[PDB]
Amino acid sequence: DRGVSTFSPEGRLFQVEYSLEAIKLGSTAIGIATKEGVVLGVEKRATSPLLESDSIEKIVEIDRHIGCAMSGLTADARSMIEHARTAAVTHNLYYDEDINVESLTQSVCDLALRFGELMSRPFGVALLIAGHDADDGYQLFHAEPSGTFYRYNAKAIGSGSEGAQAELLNEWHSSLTLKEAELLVLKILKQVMEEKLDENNAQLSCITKQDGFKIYDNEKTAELIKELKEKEAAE
Amino acid sequence: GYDRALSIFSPDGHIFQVEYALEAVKRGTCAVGVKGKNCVVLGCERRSTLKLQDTRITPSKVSKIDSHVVLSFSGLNADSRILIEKARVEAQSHRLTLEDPVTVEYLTRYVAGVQQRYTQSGGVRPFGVSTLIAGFDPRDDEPKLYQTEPSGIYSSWSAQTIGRNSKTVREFLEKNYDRKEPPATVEECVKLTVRSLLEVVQTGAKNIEITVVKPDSDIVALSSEEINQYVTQIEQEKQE
Amino acid sequence: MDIILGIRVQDSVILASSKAVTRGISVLKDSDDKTRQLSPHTLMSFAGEAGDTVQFAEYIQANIQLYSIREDYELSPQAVSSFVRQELAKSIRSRRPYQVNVLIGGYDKKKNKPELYQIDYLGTKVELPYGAHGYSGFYTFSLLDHHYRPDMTTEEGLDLLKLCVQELEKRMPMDFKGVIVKIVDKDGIRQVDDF
Amino acid sequence: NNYDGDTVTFSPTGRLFQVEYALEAIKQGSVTVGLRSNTHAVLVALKRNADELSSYQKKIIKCDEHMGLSLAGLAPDARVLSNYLRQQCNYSSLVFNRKLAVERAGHLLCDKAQKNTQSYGGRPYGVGLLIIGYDKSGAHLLEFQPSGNVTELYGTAIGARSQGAKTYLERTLDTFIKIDGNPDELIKAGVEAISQSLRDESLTVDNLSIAIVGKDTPFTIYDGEAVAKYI
Amino acid sequence: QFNPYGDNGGTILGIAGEDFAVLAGDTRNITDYSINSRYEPKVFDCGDNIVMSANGFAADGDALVKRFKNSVKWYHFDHNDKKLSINSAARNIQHLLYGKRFFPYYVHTIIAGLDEDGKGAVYSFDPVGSYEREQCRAGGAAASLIMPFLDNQVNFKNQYEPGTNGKVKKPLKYLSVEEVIKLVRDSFTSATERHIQVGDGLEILIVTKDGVRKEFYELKRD
Amino acid sequence: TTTLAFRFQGGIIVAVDSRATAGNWVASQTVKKVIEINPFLLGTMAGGAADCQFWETWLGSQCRLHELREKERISVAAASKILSNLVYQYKGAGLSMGTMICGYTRKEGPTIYYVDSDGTRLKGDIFCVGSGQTFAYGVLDSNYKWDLSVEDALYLGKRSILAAAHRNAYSGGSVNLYHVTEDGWIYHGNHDVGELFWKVKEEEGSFNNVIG
Amino acid sequence: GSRRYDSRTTIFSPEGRLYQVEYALESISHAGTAIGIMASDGIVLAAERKVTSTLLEQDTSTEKLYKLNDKIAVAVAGLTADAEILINTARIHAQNYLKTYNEDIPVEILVRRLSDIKQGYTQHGGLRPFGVSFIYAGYDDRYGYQLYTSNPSGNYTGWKAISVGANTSAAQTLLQMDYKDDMKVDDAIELALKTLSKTTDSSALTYDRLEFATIRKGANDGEVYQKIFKPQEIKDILVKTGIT
Amino acid sequence: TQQPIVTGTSVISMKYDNGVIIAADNLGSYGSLLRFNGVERLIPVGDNTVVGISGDISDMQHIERLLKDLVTENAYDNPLADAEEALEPSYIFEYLATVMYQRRSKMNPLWNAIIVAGVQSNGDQFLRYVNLLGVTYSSPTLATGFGAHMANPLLRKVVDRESDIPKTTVQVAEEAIVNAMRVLYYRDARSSRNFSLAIIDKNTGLTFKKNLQVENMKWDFAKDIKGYGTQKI
Ligand SMILES: *[C@@H](O)[C@H](CC(C)C)NC(=O)[C@H](CC(C)C)NC(=O)[C@H](CC(C)C)NC(=O)OCc1ccccc1
Ligand SMILES: [Mg+2]
Ligand SMILES: [Mg+2]
Repeated sequence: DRGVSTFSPEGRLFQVEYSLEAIKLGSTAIGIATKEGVVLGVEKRATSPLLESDSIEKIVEIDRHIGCAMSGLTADARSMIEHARTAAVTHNLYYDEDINVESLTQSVCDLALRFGELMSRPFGVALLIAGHDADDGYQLFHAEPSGTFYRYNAKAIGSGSEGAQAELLNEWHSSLTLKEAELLVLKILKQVMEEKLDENNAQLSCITKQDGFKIYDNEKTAELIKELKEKEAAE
Repeated sequence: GYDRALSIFSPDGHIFQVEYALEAVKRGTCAVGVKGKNCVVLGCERRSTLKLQDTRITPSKVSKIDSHVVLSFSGLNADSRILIEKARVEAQSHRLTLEDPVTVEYLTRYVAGVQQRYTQSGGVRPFGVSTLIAGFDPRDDEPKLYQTEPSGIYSSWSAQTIGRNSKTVREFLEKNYDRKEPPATVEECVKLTVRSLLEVVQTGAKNIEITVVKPDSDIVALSSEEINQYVTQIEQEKQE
Repeated sequence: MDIILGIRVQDSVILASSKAVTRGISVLKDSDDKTRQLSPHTLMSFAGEAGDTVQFAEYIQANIQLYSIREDYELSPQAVSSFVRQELAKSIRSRRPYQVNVLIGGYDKKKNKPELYQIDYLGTKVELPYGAHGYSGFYTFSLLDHHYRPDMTTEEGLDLLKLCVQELEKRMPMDFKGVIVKIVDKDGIRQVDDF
Repeated sequence: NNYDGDTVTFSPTGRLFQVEYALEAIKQGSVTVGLRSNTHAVLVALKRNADELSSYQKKIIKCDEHMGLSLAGLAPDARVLSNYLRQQCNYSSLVFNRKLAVERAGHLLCDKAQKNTQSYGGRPYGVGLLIIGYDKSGAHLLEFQPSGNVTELYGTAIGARSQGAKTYLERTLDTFIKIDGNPDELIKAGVEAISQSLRDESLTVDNLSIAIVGKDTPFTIYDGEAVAKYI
Repeated sequence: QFNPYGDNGGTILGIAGEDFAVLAGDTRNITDYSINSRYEPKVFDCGDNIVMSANGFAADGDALVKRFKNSVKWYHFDHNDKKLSINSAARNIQHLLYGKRFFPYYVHTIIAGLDEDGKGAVYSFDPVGSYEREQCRAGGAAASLIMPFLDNQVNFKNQYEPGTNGKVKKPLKYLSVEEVIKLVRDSFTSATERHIQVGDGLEILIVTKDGVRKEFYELKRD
Repeated sequence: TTTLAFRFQGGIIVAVDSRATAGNWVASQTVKKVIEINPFLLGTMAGGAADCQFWETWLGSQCRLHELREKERISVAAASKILSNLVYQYKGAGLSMGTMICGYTRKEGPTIYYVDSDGTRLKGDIFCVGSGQTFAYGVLDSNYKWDLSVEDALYLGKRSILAAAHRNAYSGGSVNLYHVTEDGWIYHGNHDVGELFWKVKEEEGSFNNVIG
Repeated sequence: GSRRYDSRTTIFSPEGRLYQVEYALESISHAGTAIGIMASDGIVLAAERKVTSTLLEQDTSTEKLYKLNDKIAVAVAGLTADAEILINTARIHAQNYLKTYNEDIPVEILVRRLSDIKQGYTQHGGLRPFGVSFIYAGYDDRYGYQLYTSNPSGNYTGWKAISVGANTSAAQTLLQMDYKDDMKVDDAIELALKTLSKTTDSSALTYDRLEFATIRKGANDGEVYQKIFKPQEIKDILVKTGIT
Repeated sequence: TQQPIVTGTSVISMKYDNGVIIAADNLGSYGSLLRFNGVERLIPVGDNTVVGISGDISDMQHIERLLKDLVTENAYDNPLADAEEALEPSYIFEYLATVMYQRRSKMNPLWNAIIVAGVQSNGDQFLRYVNLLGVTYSSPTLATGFGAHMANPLLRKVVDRESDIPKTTVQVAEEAIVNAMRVLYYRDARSSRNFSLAIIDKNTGLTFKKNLQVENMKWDFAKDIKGYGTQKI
């Protein structure tokens, strides 16, 4: 057939480029960074109404100061999360401190290109890694299966990504509050989702310096959805 | 060692070997899982192409992983034994180190993790098996029902079916199962499970297997006559 | 010396095991249960080096429980004892051997007979009407040589066992803080809470 | 065509296509410039962003107190190779109490990249590097290609539109080589050199990335408002 | 039979101030009854405003210091030139020592610097990695001579206020850098008199927010 | 070293001394022999200082990883068994550890496990560990009752350490007290023996063996 | 490199089938028919040798029926060489169990182990599967007399009467017709031979073209005897049943 | 772990104003047997370094080969091998010190005591010691074995501290070294009269002197010594 670590004539790795197509088929995930915190939101996308939606775990804690959202082949993310959690805890053991968000992201991205003929193929999942540290403050990173990671003020990944990113382009400014960011994630998720957005098929989360990483209750998100509807009807 | 990458991405972002493993599940005999208010029932299809079978010794479709958790499946039978064995070993290993039996979610997460591992490991093909894992957590009366598939994704279900003609029985369950009020008793839950299989099975003789799991390690398999009584009652009500 | 005794009567096997855990100069505990249920009709008592005893017992327990789930069937006491012996016989030539002596008391549901197996850390197995490990046997064997019958009842077996414990409490130098007694019969395993 | 399936296969004209395809990844990468005088050596790198919300991808990596490089192509491959250099620089210090020569650093990179071009299963590195450093024989600038070829130069540039900056340096050769004991003027020449490779976009405060090493100057990287002086 | 360990003598001393910290050590190096060197540095600037000394078997001490300096270097590479805090350094050194739990670095290690609030910090280690933050610590050959003196003159132990007769203790007034160096010099002068492995020279490393400064003083050469 | 822990009506009392020795040489009077693993878990240290410190801070990392993976806290049984299984791997290599893993969970209640470098793992209501265990046992055992007040229990534990600090040469320095309830542990201060001894002697009227 | 020449023996088709397993089953369908019939008082194993010669030494020959232990035997259908690899593994597994537990191995446990080995060759290793189908005839004190079959997929099932190899479709129909639950060994012997006699591709069924075996409790008191029939004994049972 | 068989005794050295001097006798002892009388224990590396080795001779010959191989390896792809990128004393020492400490950590030591004497690129004097334990130290005077006990005291009378180095000429330093070698011949039972001496000067370079002998010895007073106490005749 052909090598797994083969370059295309354009200078790209076939398998990496193909894994990016799998990520485009995945459910939407959005992240927004502010001076008051970072917000992470995802589309759950249940395949059937009998599926208990609360078991869909697409937002995940890595440490108290770092959270993570995923999009694509979500099964592939489990080993990446396990590594991230181990890396975060191990660093605390060796250095008696929290680990920098960037350093955590770099550790996860080192796994990405460890494939050949090590694992047999790249990961088919992208990650939005959000957190806080004392040096660089509130941060949001986008970790790809290419091994590359970009920092972002705001970022959307998944099926409705390019439409959501264009919307984040206009809406984001440096003086956004946490409440404003929460509503903004809900607004954009509702825009790109197939089914109608509610507390059961969408999930919010945030990371603040004081309280750390928190996944939002369905009751708490429901209120923010109701607050959104009213403010859009206000003009 | 044989290191060949069998599971790989295609230009359209698909892993065909994982997707072809799902086709093996589609071929397998139908399996169904329904959870009531205080119980879970696992229904399984037995194809009647094979008669002159010895039903005493033939491998049963529903397998006990521990005294409080069970596992049924659809797909390749030989593949399922490997997952069941690994699951059983991990169950005893968990009891040994944590001094507490596995939760249903934990056991599912393990089996799902094994399935995933076989989708990005060299020299191996994915499992051609989807499982339904059901039971009750230790010292807990809330019913648990989880599903896994070759890709390695898993999730919890109020009710779910897998295997051949699972599209039809899922259609049945989606209209007949109410979340606000699930099957309150064992009878109601078994009846709904047998009904759902009768949409697909053919004859209600030795083609339907039922296994009821209740809290506190109370697992029992229904006999032919017991199931036949459900089959009789369902059709007599249907003649109206 | 961690006193463990065993007696096989007409219709049951009775195991008695000391409660004391002494580390050096102090008795750290006086209510320790030196036994594990391997299967519903098979019980194993143990005594030896600290740490190794429990680690070995729980390891065996896990293996037998695994077998039970896989086959949906309980192994005979004879089969379990042979498995245990092989593990110890394997262990004695290891880098660091398990320093554990055991008694296996079980009721065979097929043959409807109680069975008592004595196995030392070398992997030396013997089936016996009554057995003991360590220094307990120096007092109890000759005493049981005098007072035992194959057709004794469970109650007679317990009285005979009280006689053994009384002798041990009189003539042995350590305070082993009494014993926990367990009976293995056709109905399973149960603990005698007053002894 | 039929001879580009893997790195272990020559073409009928004696070409290695997988290596050539790896070389292509560098041309797609953002521009970076390297130049030196007798006292100092400078790296100037145009950083690239994904969009307006994103950060600008870092191009320059420090290897030791007296050595470092700028990258163009697959960034993860640059991380692997820079990590290897860090270890080799470090082995030289711990074992021999000796700062690693820039020329020897180039030789080690060449040999590491070569093994990936002759063996089945693996792949060539998809990145080009510009290594600067100050050792016992003064200032140095190297150009690394993943074919294995390493070249010592007065000045150079790699990446997209790098031909413009390379021509400028070829004209300015006699001028900038003489810029001794003046770091700011040597950077000015590097900033003016990279400007010849720009189209549409210009050098902004979070776009530009500069690094310098010299006689009494450890390898230091300048980003943000630290390079506003040179805009 | 081959003995992989040796004893190079020497003595070290760390004292923590309110906004500074010192780490002192004699410059003598010995085997048995012979002198190897009258000036062989024992306390090192390890970067990030941290000073370190590993006293006992010099080959093990040099190796450890060398490895920790290397750890600081890679901490910068791996974590965006972040400054290694004294508490993080201490934990890192524990793992370096415990990593050789079954073939130990035969040294008494002490580090000094400033904590993240700017206050003076001293950390003390055993050979296999157990560590503890302290206000005062002597290590090495003459540690048994010096520590009691420091309990008395730094922490005012067994000292009370006259007139009260044992009822009221001496208050724990802070010590200046000038007052600390006096105690260090007297500690080593006294240790030099009564311990044969101590002498030749005294090298003190003082750590402040402004950086790392050195002071050298002569000691008796007999 | 003297460490103790006992179960009672108001939860668990944990009390330890503070001395560290190297032969007859008193190396430290200010060492922390209690490790705050998490808001509901405590570990005691006796034997090898490094061994205890290293592996009990390692234990805290393993307990934290557990609650990340399982979204639920680790049981005292599971936490103690992680440590006991670890030291059992190293058995024969020369580790020297005597520890109590004390804590509270909903399903277990207040629980204490004695974990040993020999591999011994024991559940129990009362434990005293270290070179001074015998001295603490003497006071603790003779005055222990299940129905002590959080105030009387704290004092008994403190008093039991004092007794051992006095008679045992390798114990002393100060007393660190902890109290563990449904809502976690609560520190009850560092108590220097140099002042506590005389205070207790005067108020309690004990220690007549001494000239005061 | 080497990838170019790899057949990829352990992959799914688009339909979700294992290519090599399916093709191995096709190979087995041309092998000599083997029949197993389970009765209340014993088990019969009958099997047809493939187009023999007059110069083949029959009395010392064995291509179909093999002994795994004193209680368990197997009938082979497929590549004989492949079968002997597995047979020797199964013999060892039985002895391992006997050494460990001091009891003869239960039939199903032995069958599961061999079936798991076959499964492995279909999921990993990149090797071709074993082109063999077994009929296991055995006895233990739990389930008594048992018949199983395993095939290259590693899937196994229990049976009252079963055939493997050539003409199984025709053979299974004939067995399904004349088999009854209260049947005895002597009757099962007759059924097995009559079924082979009709399904055979040969002109006539003779003693020299057959291998035959019975597992009977027809041993002196509570115990089980294996009887591998001799050529003269197969000739006699052919006359007795009225085939020759 | 081993035991040393064929052994070399003291190596002595000192710094002076413009460089360093190092010396060692030419003997290879086999226990009490003075077996081999032509052994060179000073091994030059380039024209700026001399390694003096004592202890096991088989291990010395191994080290000799490592240094010879080091020179070969440094020249590879190095146009400045005879100039800016030539081997320095500091490089050579750290290499050996790394090897010695590695070997002791594997419990298989090189049973030696080594002194690396040389002059650096900037003209600075280099003198440092390393032994089988991986222990290292530097001093204005350095000596191994018996030299540590007898030579150091004599050489420290010339250079007692760092400030005495510029005041010390090459003639005074060589005189002190040669005297020390005589004293060792008087008192070390495993020494020989024949020895080698090396000078590394920042101006005049490397001067390697072979086949030197201890001379001007005092023995005449022996004739007057009679008995062990009371013996008049
Ligand atoms: C009391 O049990 C106390 C508890 C600790 C947590 C402090 N332990 C000790 O005091 C203990 C002595 C015991 C074993 C009787 N002392 C040490 O562990 C001691 C602590 C340092 C800080 C003085 N360390 C020690 O003795 O070093 C071990 C060693 C020595 C020499 C070479 C290698 C290792
Ligand atoms: Mg015995
Ligand atoms: Mg002195």
